[PDB]
Amino acid sequence: AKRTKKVGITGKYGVRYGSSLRRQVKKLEIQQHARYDCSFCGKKTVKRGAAGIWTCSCCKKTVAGGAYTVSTAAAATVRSTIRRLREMVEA
Amino acid sequence: VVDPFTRKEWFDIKAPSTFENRNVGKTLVNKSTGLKSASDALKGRVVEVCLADLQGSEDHSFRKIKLRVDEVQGKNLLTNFHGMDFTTDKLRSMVRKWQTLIEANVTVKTSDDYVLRIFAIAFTRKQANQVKRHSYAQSSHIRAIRKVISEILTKEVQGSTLAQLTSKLIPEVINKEIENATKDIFPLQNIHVRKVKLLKQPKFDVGALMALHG
Amino acid sequence: PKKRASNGRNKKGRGHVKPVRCVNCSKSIPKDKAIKRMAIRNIVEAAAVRDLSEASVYPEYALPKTYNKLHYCVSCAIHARIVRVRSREDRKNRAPP
Amino acid sequence: MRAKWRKKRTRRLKRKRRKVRARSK
Amino acid sequence: SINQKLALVIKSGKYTLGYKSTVKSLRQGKSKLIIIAANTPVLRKSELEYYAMLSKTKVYYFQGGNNELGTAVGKLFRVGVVSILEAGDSDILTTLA
Amino acid sequence: SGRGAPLAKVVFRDPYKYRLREEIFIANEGVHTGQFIYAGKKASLNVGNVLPLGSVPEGTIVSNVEEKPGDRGALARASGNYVIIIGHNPDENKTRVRLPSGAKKVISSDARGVIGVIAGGGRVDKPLLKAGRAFHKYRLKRNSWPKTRGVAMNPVDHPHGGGNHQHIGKASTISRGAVSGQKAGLIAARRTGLLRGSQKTQ
Amino acid sequence: SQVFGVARIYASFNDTFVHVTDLSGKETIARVTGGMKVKADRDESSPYAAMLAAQDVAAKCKEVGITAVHVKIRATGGTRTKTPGPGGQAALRALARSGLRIGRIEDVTPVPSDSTRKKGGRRGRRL
RNA sequence: GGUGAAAUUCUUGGAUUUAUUGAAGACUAACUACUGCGAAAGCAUUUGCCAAGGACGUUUUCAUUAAUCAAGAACGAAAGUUAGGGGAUCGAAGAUGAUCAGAUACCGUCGUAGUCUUAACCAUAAACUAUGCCGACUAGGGAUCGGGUGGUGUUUUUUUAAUGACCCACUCGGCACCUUACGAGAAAUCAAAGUCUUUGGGUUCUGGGGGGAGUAUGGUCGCAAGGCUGAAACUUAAAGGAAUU
Ligand SMILES: [Mg+2]
Ligand SMILES: [Mg+2]
Ligand SMILES: [Mg+2]
Ligand SMILES: [Mg+2]
Ligand SMILES: [Mg+2]
Ligand SMILES: [Mg+2]
Ligand SMILES: [Mg+2]
Ligand SMILES: [Mg+2]
Ligand SMILES: [Mg+2]
Ligand SMILES: [Mg+2]
Ligand SMILES: [Mg+2]
Ligand SMILES: [Mg+2]
Ligand SMILES: [Mg+2]
Ligand SMILES: [Mg+2]
Ligand SMILES: [Mg+2]
Ligand SMILES: [Mg+2]
Ligand SMILES: [Mg+2]
Ligand SMILES: [Mg+2]
Ligand SMILES: [Mg+2]
Ligand SMILES: [Mg+2]
Ligand SMILES: [Mg+2]
Ligand SMILES: [Mg+2]
Ligand SMILES: [Mg+2]
Ligand SMILES: [Mg+2]
Ligand SMILES: [Mg+2]
Ligand SMILES: [Mg+2]
Ligand SMILES: [Zn+2]
Ligand SMILES: [Zn+2]
Repeated sequence: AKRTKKVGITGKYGVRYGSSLRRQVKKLEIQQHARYDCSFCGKKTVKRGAAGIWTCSCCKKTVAGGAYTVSTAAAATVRSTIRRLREMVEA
Repeated sequence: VVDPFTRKEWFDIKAPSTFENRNVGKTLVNKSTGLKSASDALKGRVVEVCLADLQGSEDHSFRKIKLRVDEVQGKNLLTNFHGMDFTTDKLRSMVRKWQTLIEANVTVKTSDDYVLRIFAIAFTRKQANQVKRHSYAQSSHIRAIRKVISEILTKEVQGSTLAQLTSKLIPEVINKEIENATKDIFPLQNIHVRKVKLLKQPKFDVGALMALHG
Repeated sequence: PKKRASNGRNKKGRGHVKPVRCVNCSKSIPKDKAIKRMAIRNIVEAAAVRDLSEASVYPEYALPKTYNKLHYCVSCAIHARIVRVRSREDRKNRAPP
Repeated sequence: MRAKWRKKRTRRLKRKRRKVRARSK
Repeated sequence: SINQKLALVIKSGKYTLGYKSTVKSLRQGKSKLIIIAANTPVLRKSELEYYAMLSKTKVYYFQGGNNELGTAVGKLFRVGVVSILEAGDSDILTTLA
Repeated sequence: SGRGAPLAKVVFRDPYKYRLREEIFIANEGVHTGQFIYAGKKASLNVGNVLPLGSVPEGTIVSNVEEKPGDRGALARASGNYVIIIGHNPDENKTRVRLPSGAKKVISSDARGVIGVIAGGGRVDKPLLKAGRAFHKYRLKRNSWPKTRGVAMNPVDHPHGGGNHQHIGKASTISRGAVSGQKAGLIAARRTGLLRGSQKTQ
Repeated sequence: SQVFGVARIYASFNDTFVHVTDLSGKETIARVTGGMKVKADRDESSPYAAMLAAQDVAAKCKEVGITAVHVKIRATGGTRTKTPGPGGQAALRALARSGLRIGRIEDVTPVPSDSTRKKGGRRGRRL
């Protein structure tokens, strides 16, 4: 039974702060509570707490990542750049 | 009341081994004044002379060569290889309507670890009985020819020290090996390497440079 | 009413073709609709040819020309270049000469 | 007047009556 | 493909999924080939690799996580390692693998 | 606490005494528990390792870089920041980098950095939404919140104070040569007003 | 036989540029151009101007030492008319006619794999 | 430097030019055509990967499963909007130099958004062939794209083939042109706009003088701009189309 038409988690804020502020939050809020896939163990159990810190339910591995998401776009490009330049200095 | 003409020194340019003539021309630099003398600041230059002037015959009217200048001694600055191009007009004259163009290229190294990228152009040809006025290829012909051109070009390079690649290009050896493997696919008149650029060279090695000198 | 079966130039079965920028006024114009002329002309001219091979090394040696395409924007192609007008049934004829 | 400029004309004219009517919603 | 043949082995031969059983299968000399998922932690890979050569069993490093290998063996759960006990009409035992 | 970015506790062996020695790094995004970190001139070019800016090709992306060798890390430490190597002068062994502010410094090639970016990035994208969130923020940094505006104070209190309406009264661009009790407003401001046009230094 | 050099005539419209350099390029000599020999700002490119500047050109060209020179003619190019200006055909003439020698000239008009939208908007420079 | 001609501008800061080299983003020149493909928008550098498609070949298979479609839905140029990135180029806005009686423009300088990209919206273009889809029939011609069949056709030589490209005849299915016109039309023209007063193959949609007006109003979608749906009172003898002079 569809409870809200657009606020979603952001319904906690009731009417306050103005629609465009809550939209911006709802986005990062959904980003920051969600269960993510563990690159190490496979299962989808990387949750957050303390922006930047992402740890896995079982196998208990903790990955530094983005403030509200596990891999921030920039970090991911920086990876491939570091890949790129590394392989430049093996051959 | 200066006229640096009364001031500049002169110099004469010498070409490398694998050509006909080595005497190129002259140049102006400066007085070899200590603290920015006429040696270290410049002469790491190039010269664009058509190899038909560097070989002599006119079956070489196109095909410009760049000669980078690397070492200097006693009014005599020997040069090495830096690149090769085509005259604008030649290309402009090969590209005619009613026919397919085909270009391919590859980056590749050598023993003497000069990395480079060679090019390759080729146009279709009409069979000499052909009635239909345009004679295009099949875009799978086109992909195959590039594969073979890319098959053939990768072997010539990394075949020993572009100075031999020099000795490989000057007599147009590559051009026919292309056309030979090609004839099974499409006619392809007007095949040339058409270009090669130089992008990374290894450490100076004053020894090997004087291999083409005397 | 309509006054050209081609509506303009050379496009049936396609829907959209990329434009070109006029060589005189830089107006955009679809390539299928853009009056074109190959510019082939020597470097030297009617008179400088004799003056060329006179004070020159390499006997006459090539005389290589310059080659390029031109793209006109009917507005420009009419102002100077090759149409000027054709009559009703003169319009149809696509013989170059 | 050019058809499209008369389109823009009445576009604005609507946005003003749209606006004016809202003083009273 | 390498999946293509695994998929055959799944449908015509015998196998076992998981870590405890492939070792029971390595100790009994039964495994003809074990397949190790990319993300399987090294220590397990090491131990399987050690158990392998003691059994003189060949090892194929599946380029892929356990989530994918479970798909390749046609299962809806994740699998970290596989043990081919008998290859069916497939040829993985005697191909480039 | 009071930090944008997570830290990374990284234990090494004491080459000179039998003991462990724990260091506190700023976690570079992507590093993880149980990872091996490599710190040294002759170390390899992976996210997490610490390498002297001379030993990395240009285009490299390093964080927590020292301004003089061995000062144990000054530049690019806030959540999401880094510096980019943009060239080397092997003789004099300098290295040119671009800091997060856009300014381009040139420091020793023996200055050390750690390959990657700092974790916790994008934190400032989320609105605070309310005083309390700000409150708890500054509750853990310093007593800098909330801010009364000098323009709502009496003249005893501020260069901007007083008047019968609230108004700054004189140019709020104060000069460098100003003196304590004078510098409030836009100190040394060489331009002012809404920044039209694109930013991002050439 | 002679002593070589490069001419590199850039003859756009509204000016023409003739200047000789070493066959290597890094060292230039004797530049004076077509806007240098008239003062009308509408005759800054006319052949009659590039001529008088070709005369001054070859002067230092021999007063320094070049008895022969190859030319590399060139228009504006890039995203422009791609076509030779009027004061190029005058200049080449009035520099070979100055007792200089000519060998193996070509064109160096920059021509792109088209891009970088031309100036003046999709409707054209309408005048 | 730029232009009809000028001027605003750039120049001890060595401009413009030259040379060697580097960085950024965008674009894909010449080849390019009465050339291909996609439902349309639209699609033009290489290579790898991913699934997709028509035509064709067919003594395979299923056997009426189909045609066209209110509601509903996928996609949908450019611009424009939200949030990041990007921001070379050209460039609404604005500011200028000129021109002008004036000149808020045309021309020149600067140049904000924009132009590119990711996630999301927006759903409109002369989105055009101003021409619905399926089926049948009605008339000649020479080019071409794809597929196929026929060959003591040419060309490649190696030792002759095989190949590949080329030539000739035919046959499907494409994009188009030519010439006629039985026929059609108000004509311009049209192998469909033909096979209609000798008026019926199936089906979807829209129009009913011109203004008023795609306006008012309600409903609905949209962050917005705006999209869809959409009247009337009143006014008016023309408005319009094609061809001739
Ligand atoms: Mg008309
Ligand atoms: Mg068109
Ligand atoms: Mg269209
Ligand atoms: Mg009110
Ligand atoms: Mg306080
Ligand atoms: Mg306050
Ligand atoms: Mg304040
Ligand atoms: Mg007060
Ligand atoms: Mg004061
Ligand atoms: Mg005071
Ligand atoms: Mg006050
Ligand atoms: Mg105030
Ligand atoms: Mg401009
Ligand atoms: Mg006009
Ligand atoms: Mg191209
Ligand atoms: Mg309904
Ligand atoms: Mg911009
Ligand atoms: Mg204005
Ligand atoms: Mg004005
Ligand atoms: Mg205005
Ligand atoms: Mg419409
Ligand atoms: Mg149209
Ligand atoms: Mg039609
Ligand atoms: Mg056949
Ligand atoms: Mg027919
Ligand atoms: Mg609403
Ligand atoms: Zn895990
Ligand atoms: Zn034009």
